[PDB]
Amino acid sequence: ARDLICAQKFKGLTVLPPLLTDEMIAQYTSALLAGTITSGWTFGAGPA
Amino acid sequence: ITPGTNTSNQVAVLYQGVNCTEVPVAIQLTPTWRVYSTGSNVFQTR
Ligand SMILES: *[C@@H]1O[C@H](CO)[C@@H](O)[C@H](O)[C@H]1NC(C)=O
Repeated sequence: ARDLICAQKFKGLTVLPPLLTDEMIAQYTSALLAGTITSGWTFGAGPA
Repeated sequence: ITPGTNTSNQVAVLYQGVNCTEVPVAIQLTPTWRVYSTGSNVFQTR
C-alpha cells in the first residue's frame, strides 16, 4: 500500500524528526507535575 | 557538524534518512566527499 509517508519520501519530500523525542517531553511534564504537587509555586520562583 | 573552524578542522557528517549499512559512502553522490569507508565508528540514529 506504501502508506503515504514514503510515497511522499519519493519525489524528495522528507520529514525531519524533532530534536526532542516524545519520551523526554513527557519527562519534562512529569517533572513539572512533581514540582507543582510537592512545592506549589516555589520551584518556579527559585529553589523548590 | 563542526566544532568551529577556529577550534579544529575535524568535521562530522550526517546522512539524513538512510541506514548506515545499506548506503554508506563506503560503497554515490559527492564521491570526493568520502570521509573514508569508515572514517570513524558509524552510528545509526533516527
Ligand atoms: C534500516 O534501518 C532501520 C532503522 O534504523 C533498522 O531497523 C533496519 O535493520 C535497517 N535495515 C537493515 C537491513 O538492517
